[PDB]
Amino acid sequence: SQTIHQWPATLVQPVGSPLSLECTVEGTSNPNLYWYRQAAGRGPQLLFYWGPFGQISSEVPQNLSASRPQDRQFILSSKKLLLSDSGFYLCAWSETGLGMGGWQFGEGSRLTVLEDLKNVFPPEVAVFEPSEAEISHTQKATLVCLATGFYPDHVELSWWVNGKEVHSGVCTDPQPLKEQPALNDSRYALSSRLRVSATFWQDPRNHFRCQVQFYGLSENDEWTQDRAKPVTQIVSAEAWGRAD
Amino acid sequence: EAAGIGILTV
Amino acid sequence: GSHSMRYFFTSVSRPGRGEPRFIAVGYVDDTQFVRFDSDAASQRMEPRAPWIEQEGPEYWDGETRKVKAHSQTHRVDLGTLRGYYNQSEAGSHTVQRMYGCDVGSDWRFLRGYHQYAYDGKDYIALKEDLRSWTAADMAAQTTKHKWEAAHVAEQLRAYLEGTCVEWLRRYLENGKETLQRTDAPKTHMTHHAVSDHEATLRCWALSFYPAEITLTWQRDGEDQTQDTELVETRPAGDGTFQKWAAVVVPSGQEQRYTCHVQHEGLPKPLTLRWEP
Amino acid sequence: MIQRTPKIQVYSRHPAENGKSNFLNCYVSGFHPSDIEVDLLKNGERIEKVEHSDLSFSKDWSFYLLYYTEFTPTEKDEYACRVNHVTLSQPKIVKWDRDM
Amino acid sequence: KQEVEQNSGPLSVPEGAIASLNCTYSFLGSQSFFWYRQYSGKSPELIMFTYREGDKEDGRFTAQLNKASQHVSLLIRDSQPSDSATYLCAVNDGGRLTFGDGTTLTVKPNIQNPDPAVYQLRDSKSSDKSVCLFTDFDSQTNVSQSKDSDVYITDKCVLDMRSMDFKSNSAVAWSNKSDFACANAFNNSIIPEDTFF
Repeated sequence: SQTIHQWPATLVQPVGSPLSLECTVEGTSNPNLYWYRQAAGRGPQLLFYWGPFGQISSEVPQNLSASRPQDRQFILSSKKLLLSDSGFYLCAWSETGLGMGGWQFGEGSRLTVLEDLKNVFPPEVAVFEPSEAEISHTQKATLVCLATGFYPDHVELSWWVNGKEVHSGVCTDPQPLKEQPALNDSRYALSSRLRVSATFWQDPRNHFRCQVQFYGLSENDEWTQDRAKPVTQIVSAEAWGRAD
Repeated sequence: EAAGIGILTV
Repeated sequence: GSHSMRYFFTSVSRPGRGEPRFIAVGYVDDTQFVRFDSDAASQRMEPRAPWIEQEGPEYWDGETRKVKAHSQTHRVDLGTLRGYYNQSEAGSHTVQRMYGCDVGSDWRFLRGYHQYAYDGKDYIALKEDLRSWTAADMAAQTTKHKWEAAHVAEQLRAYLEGTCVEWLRRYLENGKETLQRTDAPKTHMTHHAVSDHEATLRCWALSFYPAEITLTWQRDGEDQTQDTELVETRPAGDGTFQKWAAVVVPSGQEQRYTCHVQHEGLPKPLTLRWEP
Repeated sequence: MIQRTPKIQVYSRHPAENGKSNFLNCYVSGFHPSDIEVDLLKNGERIEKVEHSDLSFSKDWSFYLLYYTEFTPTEKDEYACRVNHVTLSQPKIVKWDRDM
Repeated sequence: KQEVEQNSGPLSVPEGAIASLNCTYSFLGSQSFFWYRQYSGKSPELIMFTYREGDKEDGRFTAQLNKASQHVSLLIRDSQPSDSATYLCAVNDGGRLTFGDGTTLTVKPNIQNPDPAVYQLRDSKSSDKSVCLFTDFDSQTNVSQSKDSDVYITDKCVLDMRSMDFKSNSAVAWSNKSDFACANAFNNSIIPEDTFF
């Protein structure tokens, strides 16, 4: 059994900061290792291709370098990031040689490079309770979670019921909407729904929580605003079940 | 044109 | 006539120097058209015939990637084989691979091959059904099992019968002035006695292409009847080849011997006789 | 492991004519392993600036190489090919014969 | 991307139908071919590969290769909403993969029991903006963005409640302005179910 894993998964950094991405593989030896970069609406573009003993090809990226400190450890680095370095960085492996084994990607590393950190805001989260009219027309109750005012657009929303994450009856917008479509730096909003039966929503013992992982600044990033630094953090809101 | 498949380690 | 395309790969380990020496060459018939040498400065697959030079940069980049991948694969192999044969890190060892395809006069596929050797001996080879493997010993059996599980033969068959032949045809057309040319041998006979009795007649064949030729001596006729000293066909260095065949005949009675030169560039077999 | 002794041929690219530019060839084939030392000699001295073909091999895996240099033969100058290989107990010298 | 060409989409296919994805390549020495599926926010996942002419089936997926026309395709049988994703074609052009830009596919859910309705939801505490939910409409209904800068409308989203094989489309709108009423929030929808206490 082979596995490929990349870290960190999402990162928001200022222009001029260093980059370090890591990729590790297990269950195979002397693999071919690849770094690809993918821009929105396009397919992965190759940055580096290393065989077990060294680089075989690279599309000589302007501001990136790769290294392979161990057989199954692959690193992508930059000393000082440019705005143009934003992208979805993908590590892949193939079995030694020229064959059909592997060709699998890790989870990816989403990097957003920012010119001005003042634009960064985490989401405010609120849970909206089911419409009684809905509860009576059907025997279902739809809760809505709204995450607003966040920038950049990297959030992961999840629902939790009684301390456990749930997946059934949930649908989250795939992409967020701009709060001011005419502004390059507009903040974003995302909505999600969790639909359950009327009975389940009416039991007061049931606890509902919408949780939003936000990726923001690192603790040491330069900051000059009055407000608390908008670092990577989880913002959540809750509601309890209610009988009429 | 060299082989681009079928070349594996022993 | 028939044609072939063949690639030859050699990797030689170099204890205490780090990386092995790797040399790859590709041929169409008897014409070398590409090379890669790990010790050269370019680190690129390089052209060795004029007609391959017209391939664009995408082609060269791809060939360079693939040949470097073959190199690193052999380098892994050198380590694995040292283990399988319980060898030390002190000795130099050699891995060789050869593969390719033949096509007939109609340019349709005739056969394919893919063979591998270790230390100058057969290790594993694909049989002509392009599905079965012949393994030399227990080590090669382990390789055979791994390659059977990964359907290596199926992959090689798709390359040897498809890709290899399609590209061989392309090359034949692009380099027709080179590859489809037939240079008939320039021939002449030479004379050397031994002071008395018997003498030696040497039938020559020069500046010919392709390399395949047949120099035969007949006595009186019909039956080839004379133990001749023939040298290995050899390269001139200009893309053509050379060869001779010599017989020991009694002084006089020299007219009873006729040299028969057979070559593709000859509409009809040629016959030479000693003329002072 | 198999080691194989090289066959050696020494000849000119074109038919020799005194005072006419030509190429001196030393063709070594049928050997293994690939490491081999080949020198062309002029009157017993190593001819510097000698080139050779890209290493390749035959059906039985044995190697072959062509070493060559441009030269101009004369009536008196003696040419030869000197070869050493792990299969040889000492370097082997083959003299150039115009009609071989 | 000239080396590997694929139509961008979005291409719509009804649930249950066969989706056909096409790809052409220009690198003549390509010896293997690959299809990946990429969901929103995720890395691509390998669906399949082929190195020979003809068809190759793996469950609901069939890859096809025609080397003479440099055409690769992927057919997906019994298409499901969960097949909605961007499909990437890649060729191996020597030791590596070169990708096309992908074809985005949307598989429209078959809603068997539609009863479109717009409801007002509100956890009325510390939030100036109430929310309107347009739900249970069939998939032929498309939602458009608001023509008002203070009004926010999300695109339709399809959820699945494991029980009764019940699926439902929904869209959410909200605003913090006074005159905002749910009965006015949406536009080109289907009439039924606008309740009011």
